[PDB]
Amino acid sequence: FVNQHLCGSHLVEALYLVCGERGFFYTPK
Amino acid sequence: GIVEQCCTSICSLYQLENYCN
Repeated sequence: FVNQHLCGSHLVEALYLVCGERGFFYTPK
Repeated sequence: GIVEQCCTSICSLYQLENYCN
């Protein structure tokens, strides 16, 4: 699921799955 | 940044992990 176009909520969801308990930052520029 | 460049190009795990805390 990581090796593809990840737009909008798709990216947030991949960050969420990848980062697990670390969490992540989502910064659209 | 990733938000733009992982949507216009395909993403990778290298890139995603760079945005984990």
